[PDB]
Amino acid sequence: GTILIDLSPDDKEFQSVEEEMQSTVREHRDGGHAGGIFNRYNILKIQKVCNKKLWERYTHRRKEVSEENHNHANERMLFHGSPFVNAIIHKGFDERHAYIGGMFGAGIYFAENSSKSNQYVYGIGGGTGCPVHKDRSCYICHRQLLFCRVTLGKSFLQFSAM
Amino acid sequence: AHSPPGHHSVTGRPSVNGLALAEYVIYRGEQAYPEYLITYQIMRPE
Ligand SMILES: COc1ccc(C2(CNC(=O)c3ccc(NC(=O)c4ccc(C)o4)cc3)CCOCC2)cc1
Ligand SMILES: [Zn+2]
Repeated sequence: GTILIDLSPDDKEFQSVEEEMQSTVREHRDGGHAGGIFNRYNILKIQKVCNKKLWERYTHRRKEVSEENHNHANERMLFHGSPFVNAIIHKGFDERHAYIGGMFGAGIYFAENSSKSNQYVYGIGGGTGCPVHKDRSCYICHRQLLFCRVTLGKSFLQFSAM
Repeated sequence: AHSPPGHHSVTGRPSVNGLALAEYVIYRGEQAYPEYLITYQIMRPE
């Protein structure tokens, strides 16, 4: 069901998505160990993900949540990085595959820092890094993140020791 | 795993590092839509 529509670098949408990527990079306490060492990205491609069914499933739920929360979906745009990205664009997100407990338990994780999502593209802690070079700081191999529309509803506030 | 009762998600907010932004968790696939696929390289600092 999913089609991917390539956006052109002078599309305003390409530009605002890239700026959100670039501007939400921070330093990490592992000094780069998981996600590698960098201050910015080289964006290679941005594709709009279009799946009528996943969209309808999303908005239907968005509406339920909104009604439970004084007509406030609390919709954000957030990064997701993991090895599940190729499956997710085809099947949508599936909490049944999101069973590993993180800082905030089992579930589907998103980040405001693109660079945080980048730590997970090759697995937990960066796994063994890129498939080709086994290098968590690989500057050659292509990475993929998703920039997602996420319904938070009434969000439980969990202060972290981080 | 499920949302704490009476919530639809969890916000994981760093209390120590002031420069770190929030992470969030949801427990239902339908509460997110993967809207953009971004392919990129990280760049070696100068
Ligand atoms: C193996 O690489 C991983 C990378 C990151 C994770 C963590 C976050 N995991 C997730 O965000 C997550 C894991 C799996 C999914 N999977 C799916 O949505 C999904 C749909 C269809 C398929 C096959 O998977 C969606 C989200 C686990 C908690 O510790 C922090 C990160 C877990 C595993
Ligand atoms: Zn590599």
